[PDB]
Amino acid sequence: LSDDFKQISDPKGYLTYSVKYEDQFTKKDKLRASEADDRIVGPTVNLFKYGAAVVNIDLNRDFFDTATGIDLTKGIPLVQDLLVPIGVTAGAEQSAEYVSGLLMVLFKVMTDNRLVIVGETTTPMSNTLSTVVNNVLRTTYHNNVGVNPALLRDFTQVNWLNRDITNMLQQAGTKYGLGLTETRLDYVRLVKTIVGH
Amino acid sequence: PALLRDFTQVNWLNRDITNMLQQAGTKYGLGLTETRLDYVRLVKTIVGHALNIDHFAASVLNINLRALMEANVTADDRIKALQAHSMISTQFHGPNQG
Amino acid sequence: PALLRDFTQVNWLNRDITNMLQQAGTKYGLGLTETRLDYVRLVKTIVGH
Amino acid sequence: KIATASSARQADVEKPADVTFTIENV
Amino acid sequence: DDVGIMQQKKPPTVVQSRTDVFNEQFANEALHPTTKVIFNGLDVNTEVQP
Amino acid sequence: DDLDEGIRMTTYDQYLSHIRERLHITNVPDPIYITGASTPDQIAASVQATHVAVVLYQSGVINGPASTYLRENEVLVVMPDYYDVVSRFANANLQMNNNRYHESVLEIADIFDQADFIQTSDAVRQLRALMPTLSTSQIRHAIERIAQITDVDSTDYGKLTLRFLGTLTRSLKMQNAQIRRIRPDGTVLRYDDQIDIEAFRWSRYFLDELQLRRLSVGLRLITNPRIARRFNGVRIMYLTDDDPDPDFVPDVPEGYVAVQYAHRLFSSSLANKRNRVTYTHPPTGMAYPSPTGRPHVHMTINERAGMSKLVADNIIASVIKSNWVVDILDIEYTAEVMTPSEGYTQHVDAESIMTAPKGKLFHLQFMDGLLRPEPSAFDPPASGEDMRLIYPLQPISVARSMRAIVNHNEVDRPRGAVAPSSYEMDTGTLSRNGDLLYSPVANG
Amino acid sequence: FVPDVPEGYVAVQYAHRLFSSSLANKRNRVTYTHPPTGMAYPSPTGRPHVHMTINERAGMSKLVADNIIASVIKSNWVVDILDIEYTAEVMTPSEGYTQHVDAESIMTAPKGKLFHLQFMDGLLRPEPSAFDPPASGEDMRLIYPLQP
Amino acid sequence: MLQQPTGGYTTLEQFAFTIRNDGTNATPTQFLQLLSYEATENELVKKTIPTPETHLPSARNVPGNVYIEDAITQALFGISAQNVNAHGYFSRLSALALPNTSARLGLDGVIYNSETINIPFYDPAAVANFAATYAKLGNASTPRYRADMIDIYAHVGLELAGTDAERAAGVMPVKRAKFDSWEGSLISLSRDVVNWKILAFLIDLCSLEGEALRAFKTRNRDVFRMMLFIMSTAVAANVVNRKVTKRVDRVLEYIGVNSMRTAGRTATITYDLSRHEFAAKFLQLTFTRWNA
Repeated sequence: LSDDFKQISDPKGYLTYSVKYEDQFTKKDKLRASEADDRIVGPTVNLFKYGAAVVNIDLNRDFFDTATGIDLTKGIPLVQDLLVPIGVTAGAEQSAEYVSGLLMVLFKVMTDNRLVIVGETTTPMSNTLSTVVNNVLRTTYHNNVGVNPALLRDFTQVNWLNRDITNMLQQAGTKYGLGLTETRLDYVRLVKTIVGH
Repeated sequence: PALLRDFTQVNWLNRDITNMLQQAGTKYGLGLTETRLDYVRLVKTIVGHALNIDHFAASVLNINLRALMEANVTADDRIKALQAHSMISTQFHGPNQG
Repeated sequence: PALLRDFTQVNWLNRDITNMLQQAGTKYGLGLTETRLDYVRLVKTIVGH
Repeated sequence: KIATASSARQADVEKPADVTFTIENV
Repeated sequence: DDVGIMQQKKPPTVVQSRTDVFNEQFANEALHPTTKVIFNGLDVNTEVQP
Repeated sequence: DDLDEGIRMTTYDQYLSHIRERLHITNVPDPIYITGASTPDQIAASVQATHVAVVLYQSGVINGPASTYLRENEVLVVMPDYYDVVSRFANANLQMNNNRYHESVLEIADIFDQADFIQTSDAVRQLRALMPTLSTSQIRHAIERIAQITDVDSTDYGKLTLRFLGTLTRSLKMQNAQIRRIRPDGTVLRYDDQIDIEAFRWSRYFLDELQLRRLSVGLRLITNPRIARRFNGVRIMYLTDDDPDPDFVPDVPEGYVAVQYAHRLFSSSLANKRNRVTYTHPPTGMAYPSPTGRPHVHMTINERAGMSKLVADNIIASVIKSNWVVDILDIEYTAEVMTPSEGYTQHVDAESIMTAPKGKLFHLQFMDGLLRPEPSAFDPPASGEDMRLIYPLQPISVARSMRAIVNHNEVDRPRGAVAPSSYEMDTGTLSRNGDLLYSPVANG
Repeated sequence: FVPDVPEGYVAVQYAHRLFSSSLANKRNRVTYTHPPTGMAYPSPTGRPHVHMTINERAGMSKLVADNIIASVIKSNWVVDILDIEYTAEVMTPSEGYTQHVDAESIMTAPKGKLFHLQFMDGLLRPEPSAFDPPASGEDMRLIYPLQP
Repeated sequence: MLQQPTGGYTTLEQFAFTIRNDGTNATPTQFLQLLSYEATENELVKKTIPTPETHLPSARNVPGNVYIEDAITQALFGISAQNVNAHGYFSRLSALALPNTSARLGLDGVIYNSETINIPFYDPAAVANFAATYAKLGNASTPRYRADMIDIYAHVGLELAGTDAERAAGVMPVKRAKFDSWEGSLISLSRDVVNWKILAFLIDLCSLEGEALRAFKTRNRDVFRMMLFIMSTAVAANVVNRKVTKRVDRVLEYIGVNSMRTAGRTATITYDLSRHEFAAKFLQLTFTRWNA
């Protein structure tokens, strides 16, 4: 067979949350979720922990690797020796690098032939989960949940945040849900059934 | 004993405790509660916890805290008690008076 | 001297040169200007700097 | 103790798909 | 809202020491926030009150 | 008239480059030229003929029924150039004016009805607008670079390897190229389904269908505001460090006068036995040798390039003493947003900001002071004052999803705290065809 | 030369009560409350033009003396300290200033210290050459006499 | 978009202002009944309020949904509010003051920069009117534009403590407020006032005209008086308890006299100097509007 696709499990996004913490802040009360709710909600909660100065949405440095020539330490993409002067060395920290970065982002995306395969999953029993999590969970879900601020609901000890998130999620127009879902493609076969998470 | 409810394997006890706690006149509750003193500051916010403790001790603790709360000692007080113990025209400086 | 424009610290000179350069009749340039590719190979041959 | 600051970013986990030999359905 | 307890990080504290006469110049002035302060001995609140 | 409303028009070069090949490829008559003698009905016959709503302008003033037909039907006039555009139109109300338009990109999808021949969007043009103009060798260099990153052996590409003439590099640039038959004379022939194969109809920028499907998503990615983290322009203003937010841009005060920086403003002069760097205020004409006492001035510096160190130090001195506000548009920069505990790891003297080479990326740092706990009641008063010079001209925190994840009190939100956007949590459904969607806003 | 107080400055007797520490924007700034309006001015930078007179330095907080000089600089306060006694030396331009009196010592010396200020007579100062480039910098004088 | 009722937004029960009276819900007016005043020797003459500066803060575009209501209410009534003079919120406010802006002020009190249809919001003409004045809260800190922090409180006294004769006179004795009270009565009162949607109040104050506005000032006088009460407790020189016949009576001295107290205390909320500037500016605008 031709290797048209790069089958992989538990996919990495083009974007990821970054987060800076002022460590002197710490809620005195210690929250105790059930082990299941910790298994799902937890990676989110450790990231958006109390005393986090700011959450950012940077491009995934892990995905746009140094293999693509891209640097991402400064918030922008950068690529050296792409758009350069001829007959002289390009100056260091040149602004043109940013534009180069964008091409190599776009290129690296135009050539992104990853094909998702279901990774390890869990099927928590409803009773193990606090109701707010069970309302979001849809039977099965990947063991490597990513983070999502919607998972902070009724877990963040930051009251105002929980209030705002609960509001946005009690709006008709927005519904967080995670895990397996009923796609139009359900039961379609291609050696194995397609499913959607 | 209110915590024995639906845990003590002594049936009659659980029955009696469940009765007393299903009465209007008695309501066990434990943990953080909304006191009239909520959000009041004294370097740190005051808060109230319903606690498993005898009502006398709780009364004395409330009395002490409320005593501290009402004292309104400020830096001006100490500055004044300093001036009283200092050469007649010493000037004092530093902290906000309040 | 046309390169002195907006680089020399001498004000009158920069003014004067700016005026001469802003005339219709005079325009400084630092070519390349005229490329001329071959009709067959299609690569540049004589160029006007 | 001095006040301090730290950073975090979500970890990558994107493995190549496992080759299982088991099958779930008849 | 709470009063800090751990030692907080602070802006660098340049001490201008203005005299009778001086030639003020502003080349290489810092752009970051900075504490101008005119006197040297400003640790003046010594006498602790237990 | 809204900026959207009015008569659309474009340059001929754009039409050749992007529109006309598609007309040729769709077997429709070439759209009519419009002269002075042009009834709207002819324009309608033309627009319905080409299925495109475009008319090349030929010559002469255009009569008003035709103009109003072009305005009401959003026909795109194509014109040789932009000189004296108004003279090309009759002005019954004289509302039209050469300076009164609104330039904007207009996607080909909005003109053509056939989706099969439309691979991209506005976003590519916007990206090209980000690029420096490239000499052909720079284009070849870029292509060889990308190839090297993708581990391709692009040696001898775009070259003749003649035995006697040596290697000869040809230009690689070929934007909007098509595969087309040529007459033996060497002149290009219009594409014909009768002889040329269907694959040659439209090159599709020479990319696979899958690469196009991903290219689209990528263009939506590159032109996201949140990725747009390279910033331009810095306001310099001597001011106390007050606002916690990184994104603060101090407003210019009521009394200031805007003044473009120019080398002509600054000069040597006598003043009390010293050759001081006098600045002459363009309105009053008055000369002020001293940085002290100058009129309040919102000076804009479009380019620092030739500026002398004397003048730069003097402008900074005016920022400090006369309280000038000096915006500097030349600067491009990145902005790490520090949190108070991590301090200011890097530093930038005013000298370096005035003398750094153009095209270098400055890396400024801006504290978010929002997570700074209140001072102890018994900490000694500050006799002095923390100050600040560098400010952004534009919002910086574009990448920021959330802020101050702590409680003011135990229940209040801190001022300036940022909740996550609702769309971060929407996970709606797949569209009927496959594409991602947000949930419906209302039931309907 | 004794510089004149510009029109619109407000005469303001110094007294210890005009200054106090006070909370403002998460810092305990040494605020000054202006006896006309009554308004407090937490920072030296925004303060009203003030011709403050200090009949006697004694008992003044050092932080307050520092804050006043800072107001002298950032709000252009004109502060006349009547307590000081000093001798003067008139330097010729050729000899330049051989001594300097820090404002710190002027605001913090015990009364009865005798200062020695020096002043340039600039009359015989050389004129700059006509074509010589301007130098960066500005000479400044913080302390002035009240008398010839 | 919620169309404004002819009597103003405050006629809607959605915006009812209420405070707990030792924990039971009550109209502000029935709390103000509890107050009683021991006059002292000093007088409060009300000076004319200087007309507010015409200059709005620049309508600079800013990231995020600014929460203007919580910002104002915290800066006026919250326990140790912070960064009350940060410019960004009022930059967005003045953005709301523009004739054809895309920004909306939701009933949530948040300023969304989208035309977000899902969240109901006040009529844009009304909030244009409201921001047209209240954006000036943005120059509470700038030296040029600072409001008097002392004499303005005289007005506060009159609108709170002042008898109708004293109010028409424009002069009243400095007064000592007092009431039967519970623990944390002043703090909890502020906590109740802070949850008030005062945007409905200010928007009605800026958008209503003629008979509607007059009816508004009459219907809402007690509300305004409660906010004024919370400020006066934030600035009262001293606040104490007087036991009397097994009933504590809270006493605040003095109404109408800003002590410029900045250091925090148990009895009441406290204004740091930035909060002082903010509240003073607030009163400048609000009283300028109230007396028209």
